[PDB]
Amino acid sequence: LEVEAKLAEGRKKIEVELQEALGSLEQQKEDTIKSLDSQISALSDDIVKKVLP
Amino acid sequence: VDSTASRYASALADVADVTGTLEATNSDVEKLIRIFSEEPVYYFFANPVISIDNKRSVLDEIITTSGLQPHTANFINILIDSERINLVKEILNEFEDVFNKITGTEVAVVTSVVKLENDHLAQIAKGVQKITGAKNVRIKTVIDPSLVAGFTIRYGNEGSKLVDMSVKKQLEEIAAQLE
Amino acid sequence: KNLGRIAQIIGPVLDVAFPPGKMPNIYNALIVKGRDTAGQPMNVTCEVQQLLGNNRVRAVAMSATDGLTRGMEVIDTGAPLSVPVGGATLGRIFNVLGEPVDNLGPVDTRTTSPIHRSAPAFTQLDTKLSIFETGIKVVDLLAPYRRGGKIGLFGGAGVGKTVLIMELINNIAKAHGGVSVFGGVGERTREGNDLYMEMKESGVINEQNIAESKVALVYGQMNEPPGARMRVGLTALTMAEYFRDVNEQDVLLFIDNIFRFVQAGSEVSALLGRMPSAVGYQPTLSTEMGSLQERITSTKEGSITSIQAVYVPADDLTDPAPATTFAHLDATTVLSRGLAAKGIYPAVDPLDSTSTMLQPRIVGEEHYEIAQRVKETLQRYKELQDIIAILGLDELSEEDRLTVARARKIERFLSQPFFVAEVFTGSPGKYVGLAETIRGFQLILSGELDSLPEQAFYLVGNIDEATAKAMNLEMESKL
Amino acid sequence: GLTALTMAEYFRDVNEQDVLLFIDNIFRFVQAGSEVSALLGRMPSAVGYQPTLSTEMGSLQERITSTKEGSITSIQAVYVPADDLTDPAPATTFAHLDATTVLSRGLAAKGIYPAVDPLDSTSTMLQPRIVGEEHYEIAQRVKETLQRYKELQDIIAILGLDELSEEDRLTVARARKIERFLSQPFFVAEVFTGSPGKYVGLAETIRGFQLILSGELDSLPEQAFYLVGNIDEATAKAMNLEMES
Amino acid sequence: TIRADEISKIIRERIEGYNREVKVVNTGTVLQVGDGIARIHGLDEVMAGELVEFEEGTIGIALNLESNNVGVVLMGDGLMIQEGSSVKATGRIAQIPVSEAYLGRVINALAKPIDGRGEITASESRLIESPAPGIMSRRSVYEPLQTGLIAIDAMIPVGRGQRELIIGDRQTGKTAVATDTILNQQGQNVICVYVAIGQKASSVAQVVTNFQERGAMEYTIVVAETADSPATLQYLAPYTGAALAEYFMYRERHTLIIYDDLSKQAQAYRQMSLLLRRPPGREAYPGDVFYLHSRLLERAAKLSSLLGEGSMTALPIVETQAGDVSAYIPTNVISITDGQIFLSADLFNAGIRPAINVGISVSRVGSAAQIKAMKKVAGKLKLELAQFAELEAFAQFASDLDKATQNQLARGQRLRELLKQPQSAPLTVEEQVMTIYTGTNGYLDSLELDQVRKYLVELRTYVKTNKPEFQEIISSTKTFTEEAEALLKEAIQEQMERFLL
Amino acid sequence: VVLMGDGLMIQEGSSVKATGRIAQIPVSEAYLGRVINALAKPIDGRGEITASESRLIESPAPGIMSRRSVYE
Amino acid sequence: VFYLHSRLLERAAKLSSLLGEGSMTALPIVETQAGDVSAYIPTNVISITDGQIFLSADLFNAGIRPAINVGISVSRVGSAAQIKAMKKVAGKLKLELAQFAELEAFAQFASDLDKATQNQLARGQRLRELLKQPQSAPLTVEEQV
Amino acid sequence: IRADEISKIIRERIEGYNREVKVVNTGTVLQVGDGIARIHGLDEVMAGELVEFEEGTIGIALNLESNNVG
Amino acid sequence: YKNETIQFEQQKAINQVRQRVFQQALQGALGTLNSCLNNELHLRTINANIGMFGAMNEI
Ligand SMILES: Nc1ncnc2c1ncn2[C@@H]1O[C@H](COP(=O)(O)OP(=O)(O)OP(=O)(O)O)[C@@H](O)[C@H]1O
Ligand SMILES: [Mg+2]
Repeated sequence: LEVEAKLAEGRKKIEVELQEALGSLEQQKEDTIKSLDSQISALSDDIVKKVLP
Repeated sequence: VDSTASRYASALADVADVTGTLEATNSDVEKLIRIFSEEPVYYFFANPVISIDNKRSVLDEIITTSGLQPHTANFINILIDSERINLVKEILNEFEDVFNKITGTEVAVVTSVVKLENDHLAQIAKGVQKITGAKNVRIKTVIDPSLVAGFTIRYGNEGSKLVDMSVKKQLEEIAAQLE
Repeated sequence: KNLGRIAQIIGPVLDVAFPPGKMPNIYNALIVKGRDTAGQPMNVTCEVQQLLGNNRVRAVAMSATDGLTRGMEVIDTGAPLSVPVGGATLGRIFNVLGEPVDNLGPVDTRTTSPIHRSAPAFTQLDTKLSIFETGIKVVDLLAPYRRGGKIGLFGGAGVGKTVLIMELINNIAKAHGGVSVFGGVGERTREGNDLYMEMKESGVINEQNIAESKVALVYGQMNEPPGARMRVGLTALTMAEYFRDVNEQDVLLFIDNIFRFVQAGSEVSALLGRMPSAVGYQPTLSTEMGSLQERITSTKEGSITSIQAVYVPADDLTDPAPATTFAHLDATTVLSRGLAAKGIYPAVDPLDSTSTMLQPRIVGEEHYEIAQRVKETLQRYKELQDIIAILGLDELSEEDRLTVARARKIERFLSQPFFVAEVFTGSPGKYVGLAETIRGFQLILSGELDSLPEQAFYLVGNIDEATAKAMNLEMESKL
Repeated sequence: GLTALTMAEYFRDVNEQDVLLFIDNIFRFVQAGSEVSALLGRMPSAVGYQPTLSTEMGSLQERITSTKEGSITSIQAVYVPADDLTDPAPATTFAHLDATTVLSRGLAAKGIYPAVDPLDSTSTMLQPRIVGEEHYEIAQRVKETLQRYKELQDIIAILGLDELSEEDRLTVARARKIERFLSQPFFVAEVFTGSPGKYVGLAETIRGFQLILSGELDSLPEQAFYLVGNIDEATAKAMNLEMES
Repeated sequence: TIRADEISKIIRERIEGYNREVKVVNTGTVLQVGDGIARIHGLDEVMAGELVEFEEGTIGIALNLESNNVGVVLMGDGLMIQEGSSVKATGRIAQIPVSEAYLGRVINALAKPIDGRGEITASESRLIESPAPGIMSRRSVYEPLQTGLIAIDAMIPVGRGQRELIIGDRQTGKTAVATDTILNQQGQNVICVYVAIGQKASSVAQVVTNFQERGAMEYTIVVAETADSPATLQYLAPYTGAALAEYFMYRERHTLIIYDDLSKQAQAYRQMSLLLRRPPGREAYPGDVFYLHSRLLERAAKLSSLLGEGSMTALPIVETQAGDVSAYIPTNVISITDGQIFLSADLFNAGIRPAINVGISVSRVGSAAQIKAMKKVAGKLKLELAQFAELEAFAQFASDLDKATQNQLARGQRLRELLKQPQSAPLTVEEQVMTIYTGTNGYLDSLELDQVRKYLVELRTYVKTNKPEFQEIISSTKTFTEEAEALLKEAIQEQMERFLL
Repeated sequence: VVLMGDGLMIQEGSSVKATGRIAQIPVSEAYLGRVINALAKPIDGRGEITASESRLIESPAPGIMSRRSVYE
Repeated sequence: VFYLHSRLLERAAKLSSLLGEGSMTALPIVETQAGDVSAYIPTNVISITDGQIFLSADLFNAGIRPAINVGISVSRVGSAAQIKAMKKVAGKLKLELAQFAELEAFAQFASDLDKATQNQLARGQRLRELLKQPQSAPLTVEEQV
Repeated sequence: IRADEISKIIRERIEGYNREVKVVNTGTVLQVGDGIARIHGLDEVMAGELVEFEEGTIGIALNLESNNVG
Repeated sequence: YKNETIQFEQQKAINQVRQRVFQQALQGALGTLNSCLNNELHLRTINANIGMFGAMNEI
């Protein structure tokens, strides 16, 4: 029981850790999407010079 | 393809080929296609209800004004006797594909936004020929707003085999990145 | 924006010829601008079932094709059948098409959903096997239901199927927050009228203030053409999977009756000219059934749970229609004629009802043991009935004086007062938990309630009520 | 089938030998022919079978006959679909064969192996001028017992044994012993059961059957007969069941 | 998970090093789309069996190269394929991209992941229809494939490379038996593949969830088509599952393939072929129905040592209606598959899970399959059940059971208890050998029938914990040694004494 | 076209004219006691029925809301 | 065919008070071939129709005229249709008849049975005799009561 | 889509359309497969007449269709 | 297992960014092409394409 209940609580703690990590990653991804805009612009220009002959 | 419409058209070409009227017969067959476009004219020949005897008399008058080839006038008379006038349109279209085969010409159809000079076409028509294996190449042109600045040629037995570059590079790039 | 002309009308099957560019794909609805007998326009809705080539589709009419003329304009609607879904749909009898057939005017709904939809994806399903708690003592104990699973009622009429159906409709609204959707596939109009007026008497459909009701009724009649009886299974399904996807409820979808849906499909396939499959059923029978049954599933949001009536043709469980249907079913509930003669309501046969879900790993060890014991005790009593007449209750051994007595008490305990039947019988119904059911059959099978009379267990909800009823009976008897 | 047949036929014709032509399974040959026929567009005559079923079957079968230069002895297994001997493929094949050996499933459920249904199997050679008068008068008298037993089964299935008369009961006891005696362990089947197979010469088989019919072995139990080679084996086996205790 | 800062380098990479090669490609125009089968005008250089790709992304296999058009098996719903739109000849001929990266991914009929976990990377392609190994390139089945169910591994033993049919009525434990076999392959280097044809989507999800929970999705690919999905994909899904299995077969891995059911492939082929108006045969199933499964099941083979001794063990699952095994489909698959496993519904309703009808189940490769400990131990077992089929017969007829019959009948009930197991708790080979041995000798005769299953669980746990020398003998020597036999008994005496108090 | 009679007299090529109406029968109280055929024309040999209203043959059934439970 | 019969059968049912409470009772007659109630037309017409009155020639030669096989015959409307007077009388009758159909096997062996069982067989046979009627002798409701 | 349109036959027909002719003497083989020939011509055969092929085979004209002869 | 979730996440996000970014670049390219030399550069590309086709044919 006691070990089992402890394990269940540990599983909940792991879920909290995992739930939080995903949220942090999502926030980071949003910032990146906001960030490195020049790549976007220049990145856009990117294909253009090589797409055609 | 081997369907009844195709079967009849092939016969018509074979008799022309024997008698060396391939140019002469082809003009008449093109002339027929203008005739049978009209909904009213086609309907009169096609429907079962109008008497067959009346159909021949009208057909004979049509032949005289048209001045069709002696076999070509027969060929329509044969269709009428043997009830297959309901599929004349398929037969006429089918003949053009057969007629190219006999000569050894191949159609290609080449697509651009912008009309192009013969010199580019000459290279393409020579290029399709070697790649085709053709005796001769006959070129068909069409104008399209949608591509970019290139074009696509279609050739083969059908218009099956299409090799293009205009839009396709953009599409390829779109696919390429996702990889 | 696409206009076509009917090329031919052969029975309920239309062929529509479209211009070469603009062209409907399969399952799009077509609207046929027709005229009536007196000459006013009335329009027949179709559904494209084949693409015949040469820019020509083969549609199946959802209404009658008497009076349609070759060459009349057919407006391609560009989508499959859009059906009104939402709060507005509750308490309204609906056609196949989503038109109200109950005479209360237009459904003032701005939301419509197509009926041909893919199933919920493999990512989106919910794995956790949950028992659906109906609040009926027989069903929660002996034939438990999946939440998001399919149920088969093997009942006729006169066994109180409709009251049982209504209790479920009523209970889900009260215990849970969900709704129910009844889809009458090819239902007789007389029993479509009787059911609709039974819902108003039982307060399941609130006539005075409607859309406070608990049911959205969808009726496909028998005199509808055979393409209209297939798609009422999907109209009810689409309206039920609005409450799953948007309102996030726990829905009950009742398809009455599942056979009929299979039959109708077979008729349209035959009308369409397909070569018939084994036993004369359509060749697409495994797929048309699965295209329906796979939308009845429990996602992460909510869950729809279909309790669908099953007819077994020629009493053959190996007929393709029953066989195909049975694979999908998860629990079967057999409504017994013999229990309605005894007077036990609901007349769910506890020995012939089965469930995929009554496994110890699914319902827990304690629930399983009791259910198994109850069936055994009930089973022994059935065997002993011939013996008791011959030897009498005294002549039986002391164990079998008991398992006869306990079986009688158990039989009475299974019967329960319903909310819907309050009008008819006057005694108040009792919603009974799954725990109060399990705790109740322990006290009968452990023998701690051997002293109580048998008519203290009859038409009581909780185990405590039987004891309370028993005490009151003793006091009355003493008086 | 034709390729195999062609090679067999050449040996008989040119090497002038005697050839065995085992085929597994000629039903498949008909079934392949049936599959291709649908592609060919020929209308299907019965079930899905090709219209030229008798002819296709006939052409392959006719070539197999033994001539004055050599001989083909073909033993060919024929699948019977859904245990239905009235299917067109199995039914057409019957005309060609000189001896059919119809194996049963009901005998394989009981475990009598080989599961040869002894009443449905027929041979042309079972005639007194071919097999002699001794073999023939037994093989009838075996089949008369089994046939009688078969008739009895409808009655016994419901009432059971007890009702039968004493004549019927005696035949039933004999029939049961006879069915078991027919069962035989095989040399090939050692990898299944482990019991070594037994080659039973024809003379031994005739002798054993006479004893069972005669009754000298009426006192022995039935499982003394199950899966033994000779009748001597049954007797030796019978003692062990009785001795063991 | 920082993506955005490298995208300006990543986006450039995609454009970088792109050849843009132009080659002639065959294309065709869609004439009509109907009944899962498209007709395409054009394509004068498609090969039979070549994948032709439509505008919508739907993939079709070209099969009827008629003189004027091409018939195309639309792999997928043709619902968005609009008439007149173009097709492209790929030049590839009916291929599944296949690699190691499949393992642990749920997959579609066309081998595109449906588990929502991103793409799957394959260098190499195996054809969907590819020749079975010949008559030379096989060898005889001799390894065991331990299912972990006692009734199978003792009495209907499944070797590696064997086709072994799992046949029975609906809801008789067929999926569980197949699933149990997959669960039990954890130690071994076996790459189990699970093909779910026509089954409930919810049901497939539970199986997939179970594998992840039990950690068996490290070595499994789950090819799931489902009941909703179109007949063509269900028809073609096993061939996809088989194709994946081969990649490991010819790379010297060992493989298990589970086609669940092959009943529902046969109805999806009947749906496909009746819609094509092909003349039906018996039970309206076409004449190609035998050649349908036989192409699939002959690909499962123990390969010879010249090819590396790969194998593919096939467990196809067939549903029968009311236990009719004279039906056209189950009689077709019994004649293919090397031996079958009858799950009878009479035993399943009586609580005899796993409901293996032992009398009725054959394995052709019966005992060259077993290990030496098993062949010795389970030799006793096979006989006792044979006694006990006949002693349960006329048990109530004689009805005053002498102890010659009665103790053999009391032994028998206990023997049946050993065969009982809980779902998805497969046993190790040593446990099975140990368990079979205990039952055969009469050790459990004293115990109450409801005490047998609780005892043995204690005895196995006792033996793993107190006496691990027994596992080392059976795992290394693979023979029921005299040292091993004695070593078990001491635990049995020790364990039995402990159980009493 | 499904003939409501023997088609023996019809000659191929002879014209047929669509009536414009769809399968009515004259219906009245004056039918009570008359043996009539499928087109509601009397065959008992008693003469014309007095009828003033026409009923369609294919009339739609009463709806769900227009009925009542059977109680008589 | 299902649509054709259903279209015709659906037309006749009881109208509401706003339409005048007119009714239309359809009594279709379908003749089954060799008692195959599972053929294609009687399977269609049964599912359309509310009740069924099965007539069996094995009762018709046995003397039970009209040969209504009441065990099989079913009525969906049921006791809504009967008058109040009929409901009380019929209810007792159905139960007694049900008991007799359970004890048809005992009728050969009625001597070796107790009085309760014997009376039920005895009553049941009389009850069966009530049901019999000559052709075109329809009983009024009072006579049925 | 139907037999007797082999495009020898149609061309033979076109050439002789302005004609009258009876082919009743000899008939040309259109198809042969598996025991059965489809014969073009033979407008003088009678139902059941033996017809002899060029190789030397005797066949029976059962179907006298309007295009060809079974 | 929760960490494996993040591993996958880091991949999905990455891919999305890569794609969206590429998509834009595509947009810009399209725009420029729509403005790049109609008969001059258009013609040049046509010729190139043609050349490529020819090369392919030879192979
Ligand atoms: N060995 C077992 N012990 C306990 N329960 C089991 C066992 N095997 C199966 N079950 C349970 O029995 C039920 C039916 O089993 P399962 O789904 O495996 O059968 P099936 O033959 O696959 O039927 P279906 O045709 O529905 O797929 C399931 O709930 C399953 O988990
Ligand atoms: Mg399963």
